[PDB]
Amino acid sequence: AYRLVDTLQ
Amino acid sequence: NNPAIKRIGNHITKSPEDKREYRGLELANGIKVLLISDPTTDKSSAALDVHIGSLSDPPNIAGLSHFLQHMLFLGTKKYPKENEYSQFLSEHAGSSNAFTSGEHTNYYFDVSHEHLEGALDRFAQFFLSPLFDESAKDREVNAVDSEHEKNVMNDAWRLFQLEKATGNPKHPFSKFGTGNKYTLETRPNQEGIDVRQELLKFHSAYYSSNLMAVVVLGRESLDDLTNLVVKLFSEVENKNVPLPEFPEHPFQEEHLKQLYKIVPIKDIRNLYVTFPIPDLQKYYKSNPGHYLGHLIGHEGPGSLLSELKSKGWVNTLVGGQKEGARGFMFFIINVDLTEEGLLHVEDIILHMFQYIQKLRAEGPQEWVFQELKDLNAVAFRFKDKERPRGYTSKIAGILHYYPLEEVLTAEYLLEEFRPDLIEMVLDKLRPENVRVAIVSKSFEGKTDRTEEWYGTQYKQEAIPDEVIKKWQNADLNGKFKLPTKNEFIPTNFEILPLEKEATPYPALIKDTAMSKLWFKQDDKFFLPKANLNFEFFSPFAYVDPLHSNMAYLYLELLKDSLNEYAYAAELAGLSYDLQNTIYGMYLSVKGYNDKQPILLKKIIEKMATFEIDEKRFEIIKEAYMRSLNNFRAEQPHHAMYYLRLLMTEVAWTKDELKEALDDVTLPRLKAFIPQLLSRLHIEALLHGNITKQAALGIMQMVEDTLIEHAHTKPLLPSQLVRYREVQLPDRGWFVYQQRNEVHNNSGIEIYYQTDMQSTSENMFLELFAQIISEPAFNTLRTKEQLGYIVFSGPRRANGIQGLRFIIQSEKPPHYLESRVEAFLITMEKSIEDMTEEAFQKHIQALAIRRLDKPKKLSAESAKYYGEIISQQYNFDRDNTEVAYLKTLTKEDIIKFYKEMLAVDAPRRHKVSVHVLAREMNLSQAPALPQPEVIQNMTEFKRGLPLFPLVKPH
Ligand SMILES: [Zn+2]
Repeated sequence: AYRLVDTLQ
Repeated sequence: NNPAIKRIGNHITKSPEDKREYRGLELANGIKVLLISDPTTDKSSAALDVHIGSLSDPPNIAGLSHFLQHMLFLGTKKYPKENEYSQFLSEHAGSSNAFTSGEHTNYYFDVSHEHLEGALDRFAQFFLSPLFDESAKDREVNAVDSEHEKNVMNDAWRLFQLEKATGNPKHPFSKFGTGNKYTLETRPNQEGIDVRQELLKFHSAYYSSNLMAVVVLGRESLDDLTNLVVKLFSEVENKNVPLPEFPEHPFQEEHLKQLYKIVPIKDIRNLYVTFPIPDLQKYYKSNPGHYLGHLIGHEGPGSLLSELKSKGWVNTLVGGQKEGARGFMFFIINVDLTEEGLLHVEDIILHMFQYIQKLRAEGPQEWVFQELKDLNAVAFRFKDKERPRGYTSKIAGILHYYPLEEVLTAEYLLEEFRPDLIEMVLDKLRPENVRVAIVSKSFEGKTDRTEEWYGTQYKQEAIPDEVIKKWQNADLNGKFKLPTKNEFIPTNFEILPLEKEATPYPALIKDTAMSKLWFKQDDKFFLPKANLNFEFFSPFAYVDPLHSNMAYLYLELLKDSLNEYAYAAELAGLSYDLQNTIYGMYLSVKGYNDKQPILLKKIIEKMATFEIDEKRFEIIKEAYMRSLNNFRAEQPHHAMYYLRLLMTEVAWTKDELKEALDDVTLPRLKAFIPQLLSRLHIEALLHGNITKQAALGIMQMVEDTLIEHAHTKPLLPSQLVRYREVQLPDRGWFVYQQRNEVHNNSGIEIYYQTDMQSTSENMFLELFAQIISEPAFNTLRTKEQLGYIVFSGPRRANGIQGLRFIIQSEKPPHYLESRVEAFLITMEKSIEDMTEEAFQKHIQALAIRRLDKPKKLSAESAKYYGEIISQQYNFDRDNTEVAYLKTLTKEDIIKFYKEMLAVDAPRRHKVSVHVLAREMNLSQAPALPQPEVIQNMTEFKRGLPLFPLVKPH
């Protein structure tokens, strides 16, 4: 096949 | 002119299918803006992306920009109430979230279309005068800590941080972005830091208008939206902050030709190969890295993956470019490993370099670029209309990268063939700048390093000069060939005229022993696509744990067998999903209607004539075993899984499936398949750009292919069994307790069972949940800080329903219980005290939520699909249920709570799942009864009645 962030409030 | 506006952009290039209208502009203060007018939209939306993130954290306060992201929701000068923002959204059918990455902090909401200005006014204050209230700060630090806690034992997050820890430690790339209690409170306190002042300073320094991009979508005209955004966002200060840039790659010479041996949490087996590269972002019109990703990551005949799979070394592969930040990027080739592949890592990588050498030998291929371009242009023209909230959030990010006029097209349309760039990137993919990482339990006890933020156990070694040289000498392997022309590329995009007998809902157009066909020709979206959904009913897919195992393995081996062929279809926008269920099998084919009958035919044909390769069977069996074992490393909120097991008539546990798996032999599987296919019932939804006669044709082609090759006959109507939910006794409380062996947090699910689904019961439960939704979050998380994960809502299963709470926490479940109960009493009183108009706002908010129109085909298909698989077939549910909802009073909801939900309720039906951690002005909690502790799930189920099944509409 071709081709991590913190949320929230 | 207008002094508040620096410039209005030219025409924003859009798809001719896109009826939304667009205006780009730049404000005098430097904010880039996109306005989107959609007079049909039920929900309006806005997002703002600040081009600053965790890479800009002070070296001494890790997580600060992320903590700031949480804190902005907790009150501003204009709107000081801690939950003013979230309460306003909830009462007006809205929702919000935000995220922090290395270089961006992105904030978004949606809301009922008539309340855009009110939501946007509150939102704008985030970027003007947040309070960073001292009490808010001390509470909310726990949400961030709990957020990190859940990531700690997650293999993906551990690898993410490990990559950072093994580059140049002086590079901002090495920073820990999440933050926690230690970095955000404890250490700052030890070092005399006033965190509130640090938040105020960071906001002041970096939240500059020149680094911001805003997108607003509403029903208003482009002129009205323009005045709105000028009104609200003109006052953001420009502090002329330079955009951070990172031209020096975090991986320098000494970080290259390195091998890392890593112990995972789950029993997984992977190989990560990475090469440092320049930032290719500026080359978006040619996209050299996507071209190489397409080729290296290909899964068709002649591919890298094909040969590695044939050798029995790897099952899956991902290749291509990966973002870093302004100034650096990575090119990756990652594979999972079979047991044999773990012993042949050196050979796997040689094959990677042989494939790369083949690319170098053939040179750049304009015809490959042309396909890529053609596919991107088709995808752009016929893109599904997006939900406003995700759309505004996405555009706000990319406004920082492309001219206003190109923001919609820039990620799609390719323009320049650039063999110089393709060669340049290809020149970076050499053994002398490779980093290699193997993830395996086999390194357990053999490691000498520990990553500090997550605890990851690893070992770092130089790759031997002799290994490098061997890879440097990779020559051409005759197994590697470029892909051939993709024959699934669609060319017929004709939209068939709407038939005279067309219906607003799916019509039942075939009702036989073998099949039930629901059909709707698309009357809304007018894109050349269709969704073809099939449930195959067979009692033999779930009769016992063994047969459930075989059903699974059968379909996994089938997908594995079709992969090479199906991959071309997938690139060409034609996909399928095939899985075993508790009732048989589910097949979904979606995308461009053109070639769709061809792929479908191939799937059923392969299904019904399937012959298993023994080597693939053994590999996939071993992967499945590990997959079952690995559930042990899932998160404590496990609680959901135990409740499902507890409440459903028939359910096999992961333990029972594990046991039965050794008894799965090849002979047994080969016998199972014809038996599974011998008798079936098929229920289908065919929905999209297709006529009644094409639908009837597709259905009968599926039947005829099964009849022909598998001798399929119809199932008896009585054999079309559905499972029931366990019926809890009036005033009963049951507790099931287990331990999570991996994570050091608790998880809980509390289920207050109400009654069978019906119009009245549905809307009592949904209104109550609407009313308590924001307060539960505010109380249990924001005020009491019980954990990051705090959830409440209706639970629906097997035609029955109730109210659930899900929490993950450091606090013991028995404590969590008393806090949920204390909260429930708060809500009764709160419902008594709320005005009749506040009550009506919640009815209206629920109404808007339920009536929100699907923006795309598959969203409409899924709604009909839910009616079909639940066998309620209530296609007009929304209008009917909302009409009834508008009828409800405060007394109705109070009486409902008092009868079904209150601690002293005569019809309270409560079940709790307590998952214990590995190591195991507050409102007044009521006294609780002694629970009956469930010792055995089978015995629990035996001793209770089973509910009826819901009658079909
Ligand atoms: Zn967060």
